[PDB]
Amino acid sequence: DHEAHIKVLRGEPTPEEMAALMAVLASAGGGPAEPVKKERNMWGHPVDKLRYSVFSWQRVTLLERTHMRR
Amino acid sequence: SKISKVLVANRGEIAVRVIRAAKDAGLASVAVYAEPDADAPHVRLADEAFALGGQTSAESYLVFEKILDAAEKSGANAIHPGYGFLSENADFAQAVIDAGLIWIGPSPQSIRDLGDKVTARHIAARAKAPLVPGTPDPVKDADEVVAFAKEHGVPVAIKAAFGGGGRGMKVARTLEEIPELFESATREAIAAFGRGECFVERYLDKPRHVEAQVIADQHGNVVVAGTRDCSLQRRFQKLVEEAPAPFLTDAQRKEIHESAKRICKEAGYYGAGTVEYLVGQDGLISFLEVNTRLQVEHPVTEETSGIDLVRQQFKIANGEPLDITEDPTPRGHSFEFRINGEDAGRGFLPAPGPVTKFVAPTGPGVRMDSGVETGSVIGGQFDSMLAKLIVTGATREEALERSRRALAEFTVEGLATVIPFHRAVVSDPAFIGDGEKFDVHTRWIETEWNNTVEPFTGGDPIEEEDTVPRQTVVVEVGGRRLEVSLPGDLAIGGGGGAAAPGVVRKKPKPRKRGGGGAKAASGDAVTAPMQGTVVKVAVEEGQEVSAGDLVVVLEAMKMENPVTAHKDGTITGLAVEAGAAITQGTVIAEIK
Amino acid sequence: SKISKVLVANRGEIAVRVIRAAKDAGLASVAVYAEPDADAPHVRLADEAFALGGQTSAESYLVFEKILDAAEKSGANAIHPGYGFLSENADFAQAVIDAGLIWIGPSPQSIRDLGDKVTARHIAARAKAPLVPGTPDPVKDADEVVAFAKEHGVPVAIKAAFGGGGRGMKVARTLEEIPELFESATREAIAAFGRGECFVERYLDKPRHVEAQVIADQHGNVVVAGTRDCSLQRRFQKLVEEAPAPFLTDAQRKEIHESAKRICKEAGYYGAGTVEYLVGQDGLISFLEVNTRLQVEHPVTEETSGIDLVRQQFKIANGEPLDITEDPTPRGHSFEFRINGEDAGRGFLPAPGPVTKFVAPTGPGVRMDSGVETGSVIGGQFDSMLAKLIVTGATREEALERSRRALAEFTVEGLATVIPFHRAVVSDPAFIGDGEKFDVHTRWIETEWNNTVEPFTVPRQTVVVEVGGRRLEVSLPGDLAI
Ligand SMILES: Nc1ncnc2c1ncn2[C@@H]1O[C@H](COP(=O)(O)OP(=O)(O)OP(=O)(O)O)[C@@H](O)[C@H]1O
Ligand SMILES: Nc1ncnc2c1ncn2[C@@H]1O[C@H](COP(=O)(O)OP(=O)(O)OP(=O)(O)O)[C@@H](O)[C@H]1O
Ligand SMILES: *C(=O)CCCC[C@@H]1SC[C@@H]2NC(=O)N[C@@H]21
Ligand SMILES: [Mg+2]
Ligand SMILES: [Mg+2]
Repeated sequence: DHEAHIKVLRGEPTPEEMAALMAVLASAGGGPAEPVKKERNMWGHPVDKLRYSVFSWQRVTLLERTHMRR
Repeated sequence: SKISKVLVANRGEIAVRVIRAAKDAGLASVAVYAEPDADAPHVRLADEAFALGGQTSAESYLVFEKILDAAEKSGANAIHPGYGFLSENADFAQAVIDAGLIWIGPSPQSIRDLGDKVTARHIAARAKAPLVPGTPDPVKDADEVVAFAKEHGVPVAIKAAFGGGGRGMKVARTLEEIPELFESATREAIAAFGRGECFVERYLDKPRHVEAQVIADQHGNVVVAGTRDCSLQRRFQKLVEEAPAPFLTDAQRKEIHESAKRICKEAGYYGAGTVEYLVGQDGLISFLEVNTRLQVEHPVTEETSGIDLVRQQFKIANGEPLDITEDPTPRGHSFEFRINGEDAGRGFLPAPGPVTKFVAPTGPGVRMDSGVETGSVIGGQFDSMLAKLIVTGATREEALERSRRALAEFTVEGLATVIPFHRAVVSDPAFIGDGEKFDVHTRWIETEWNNTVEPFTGGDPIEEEDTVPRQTVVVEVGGRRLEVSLPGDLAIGGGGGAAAPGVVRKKPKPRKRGGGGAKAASGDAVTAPMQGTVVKVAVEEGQEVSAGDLVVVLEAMKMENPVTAHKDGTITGLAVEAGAAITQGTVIAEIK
Repeated sequence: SKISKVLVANRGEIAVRVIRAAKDAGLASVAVYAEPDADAPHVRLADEAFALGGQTSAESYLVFEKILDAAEKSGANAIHPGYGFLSENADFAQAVIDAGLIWIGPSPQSIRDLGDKVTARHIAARAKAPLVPGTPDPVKDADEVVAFAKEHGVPVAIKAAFGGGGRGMKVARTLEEIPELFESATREAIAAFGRGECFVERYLDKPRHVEAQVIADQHGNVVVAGTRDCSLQRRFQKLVEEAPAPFLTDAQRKEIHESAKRICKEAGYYGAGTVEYLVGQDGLISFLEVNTRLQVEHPVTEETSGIDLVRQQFKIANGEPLDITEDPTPRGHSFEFRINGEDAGRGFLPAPGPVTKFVAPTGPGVRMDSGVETGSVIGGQFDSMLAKLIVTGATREEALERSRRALAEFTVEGLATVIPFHRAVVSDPAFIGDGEKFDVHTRWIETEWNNTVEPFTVPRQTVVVEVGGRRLEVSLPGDLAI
């Protein structure tokens, strides 16, 4: 076991109060849910809108890397 | 003449204590400090402060020339030495007197005579003090030690005539040990103290340590202000002390109160002092020592007897007779707990570190004498003691109850302390006792106490789950105040964030070289394992050495650590000399 | 029967003091706090803590239902009220007893009897205590007040029979003022305390306030733990106090010691309490009051007599007989200095503010009882007292010397405090005294003292859950990110 658990550092709640606390915290916990994936869509990416000199090193380190990085 | 400005030739808690006594007396006060102490409370609390310079005791508080120069420049007219350093240096006492300053202490002759153990034995025998069966003079040879031990039985303690700090003794359980022990004793007494003289006495198996506070004036009056019991000792150094001494018959108690006065009168002693005794399991008292200084433990006597002992020192050094004509009657009971910067989870070894938090207990029956505060730093150069907690009550039971409270309130953070030990022992049946005796003794902490203190780790993340960020919030449920620690990744209900892309958790590696499965690499460098002072160099360049051979002794926190050759070879680059300050990882030498 | 868990129905310094006593006694302790105190030291020091809610004493610590609800929810079996608030409310004491809790205090009837200064005067007379000349019954009109002031001479005090806090007393210096003062006092007593009953007595010109600490047994034993002097006062409220009371003759230490026993024993009193007296410049003692609670000043008596008075309260409420069999001998001398947030440079006017630094003195002879620490915020909702510095020595002179030290060390920053006043008075010849008398008196601060002090220079979310049969409000920080 190496999950980081909730800790009650001070106080000793009765089981009813532990249940109220955990129910409220679990209702507050929200948003991401399961780890869905944002699908890759490079259409109209900002790096493609920039002017690069024909010999710009940013063609390698910015443009190409942005397209290739996965 | 009369004291008007006191220079406090010390540091830390005792310097604060004496500065406070001087303000109460209306005297001006001068602090002196080494460079590590440039921000210490006493430096800020005194009416003046003078920088001795230097980083270590040998080049600051031990230098006569510097302390007398600080007194001259400040125009101080008295010196109070505190305890340690020069407080028992008879030649410093003489130099202070020769400078025309008021020495707040016993005469140089009294210091010299009571500091010599065998002269002290003669003084106590002349005073008809209770002595443990033992040799009246230094023993000459292991054969004489064997003859003594054959007469008196076993075990026998062989002791250096000038030793201190618990290193002054060895004990022989079986006769055959005597020659090796005597060799070790004469060797190490020459090495540490410059004197080879050894004497032998009966070793007491489970003794209590009991001591009488004396106040003696220059007019020959003596008052015994009370007794302490100081049996909770570690490495023969005291950790918990209490007053009055509990569980003594009135016959024992009066014999202590009388022999202490006879001993002081025979010694010609004046000033504050203390007569130390041992009490055997048989109940026999035996004279042990006279300490020619104010004791560290003095405040439990102050709290029980109602006397300000530092101001009594000022009065005596003014040459006034004692206004106290009779031994005070103790009221209540008091404990002192030394707050040493020592980790009880590693055999009470001291370590330097930052005092990132210091919250003293307060309220009924609590007194705090501290030399540190939040933001202080403990370097490796001086004794580990941060502070003293004194807890007083109407009875030993009420003082224990208050001690359990106060020690639960006491918070120190950023370095290890013995507070977890004090929390244990004030709740341990061996020290609570049965109401007529108790089981603690001068070796109980090492050999009897159930040490369950977990080693100090501070805030370091050690396990995988420790690496996760956390938030602490206060929730009220039905009115109950709860403090709730929430992981920064809690996947409860719809919660998430268990991993941003590519985030991995694993057990962090300790900030130490290599794996713990080996001591060191095959490299040739001997490197210092800690900050400290090179106290001894045991080798010379071109010396051939073998693994385990001593290379240097490093003193840190006033404890010696031997640094030893990790391989065989030739010492090829000895880079340090005795007295050199040294940092962790410094190359001392290469072995080739 | 016996105390097992104590709820401390108070705040600040006294809440800390009682929590500490409970910890010493091995009892469990329950704190309660109003929202301004949600991080006060006592809330963290107690074994349990309950929010009362509310922003003021009347919304919180004074609400019987909130205190008894916290006791019910925490499972406390005793209540200790401290001082102030409900500590002398006989109806609350009764409500506690009816709730079946151990009330750590005197009986509701003893409270109600001694809280009426008229019935108190009767009990004192029947106990044959010294009494100042005065009417045995409330005065009906200014003409009765004038007749009294003619027959016994001016000045005369017109005093409310109910309430106090220093506002309950007005002084008529000459007969022409009496009608206005009488009517004004009547209307003000109606407004402030709901009852207009007032009485008249001789006003002492420069008295010393002296008081006896009593511990009294449910079995009718009584002990005087010591005399105390509280004559340094402003607005008739105490600022510096000391024990034992200095410069009394033995015939005045006796008489006080015996009157206090007689008064309490005839009132049927039990618990801790104080019989307050005035001592005139003629040296005549007069009974003044009984306070039916632990005194604010009590630490100076604990230091001089060696008794833990809160633990004595616990024993008496357990109904154990007193283990102290005789009046203790005072050992040394002790002072207490109240560290109020009042600016002595502006007529001791209270000012709220942040306690941006708080460094109590330490070392020999110093005790600090504190309700605040660094980072506390002081608002106007409660009394100004931050802490009490208690200083003790073998003699009065030594305790003064130690006080000059400790008060020079005492550092407080971010609001005004009376510390500069304490620093003056401990050096002031009027208080040091000539060695057989001193010149301070209960008006010596507002007059006669040289006031050379310079002037000072998101809501929580709530969710109402239900769990089985209980409503449970869960209160969260308003920005909980979770
Ligand atoms: N004969 C003995 N038998 C048992 N223990 C002993 C004996 N002599 C000394 N000890 C132990 O040694 C401790 C301290 O010894 P001692 O007082 O002689 O040295 P010290 O404190 O280092 O002296 P100094 O004042 O010279 O620095 C005693 O508390 C006791 O624990
Ligand atoms: N007859 C009197 N002559 C002079 N001063 C008096 C007299 N009666 C009361 N005082 C002054 O009133 C204050 C104490 O009065 P009292 O005991 O009625 O106070 P209170 O407002 O009821 O407060 P508490 O009950 O909290 O002590 C002190 O300043 C005392 O000097
Ligand atoms: C050293 O840093 C200063 C003095 C503190 C150590 C001394 S040694 C002798 C006394 N006994 C003790 O335990 N501490 C004192
Ligand atoms: Mg010793
Ligand atoms: Mg009053």
